[PDB]
Amino acid sequence: GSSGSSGNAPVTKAGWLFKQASSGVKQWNKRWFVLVDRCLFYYKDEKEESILGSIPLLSFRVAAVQPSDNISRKHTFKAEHAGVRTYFFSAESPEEQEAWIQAMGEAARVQSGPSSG
Repeated sequence: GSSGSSGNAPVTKAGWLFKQASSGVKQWNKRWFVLVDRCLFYYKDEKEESILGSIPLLSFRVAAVQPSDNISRKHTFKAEHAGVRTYFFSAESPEEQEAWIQAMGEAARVQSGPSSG
């Protein structure tokens, strides 16, 4: 195994994802998301003009949503730190949802680490 530290890091994953209305009417709005190193950014569009908001992916819990989360959408997942905040994302396709849960999930999970079974 070998590592490599370089100035700017390449993109991990980028695609259109819907984020529950943080302060709306239980609605879903589309937004450009670009998974990064142990982090997840998003912009108004794929144009990547200016970063609107960022989401920390440290020790987070990313996985398929639950039936108790009042989520009436196929291929949807939730990401919460178990106290901080509970984010939600709906993938237009099933093949994507999974990909994400693992993409943004791994960056949040830590192998060979304590407090983990």
